[PDB]
Amino acid sequence: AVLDLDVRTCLPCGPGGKGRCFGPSICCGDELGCFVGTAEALRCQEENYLPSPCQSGQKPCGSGGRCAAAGICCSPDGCHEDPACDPEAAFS
Amino acid sequence: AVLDLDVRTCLPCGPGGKGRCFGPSICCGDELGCFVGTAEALRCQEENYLPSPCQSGQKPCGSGGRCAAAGICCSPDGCHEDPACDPEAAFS
Repeated sequence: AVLDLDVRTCLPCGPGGKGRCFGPSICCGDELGCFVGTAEALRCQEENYLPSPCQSGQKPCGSGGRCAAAGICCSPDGCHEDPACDPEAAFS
Repeated sequence: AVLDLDVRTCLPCGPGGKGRCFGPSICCGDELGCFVGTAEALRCQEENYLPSPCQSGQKPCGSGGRCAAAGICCSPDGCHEDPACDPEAAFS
């Protein structure tokens, strides 16, 4: 719960729908990271009907990318490595 | 075989090792696209022992990223959407 908005509807993607959809070909979960354009994010096509993200790691690093998943600074265009979420990006 | 280098050893990753390893947390295959930092690219850690890529899509678009997989312009840092490989990036 709580996303600096109102209601986090964390679009379920990946194997069993555990990941979250961030963009057209970009889906990143907590411990599933980001599948940048894959069969798992194919279901993200319905993210066009949802103009509200799900919280999201407030790690805007790189050329404008926030930490969307462990060790990956993704933005509304691509994905980028980021030392902030690199260490067992999760705490071990 | 085409190897504008010498020998394509296409590091097998993803489900059954069909994808290829491009970087530490970035693995993109032909029809598997790119898992930017995932359990599937975790095996890419051994890509440090291999300083030779595998061919790779010669489509350096974006801020220096080549087409590593359908509709994804990835570079030696991150991944980016690219209209060049967007259309059934493959030919249908």
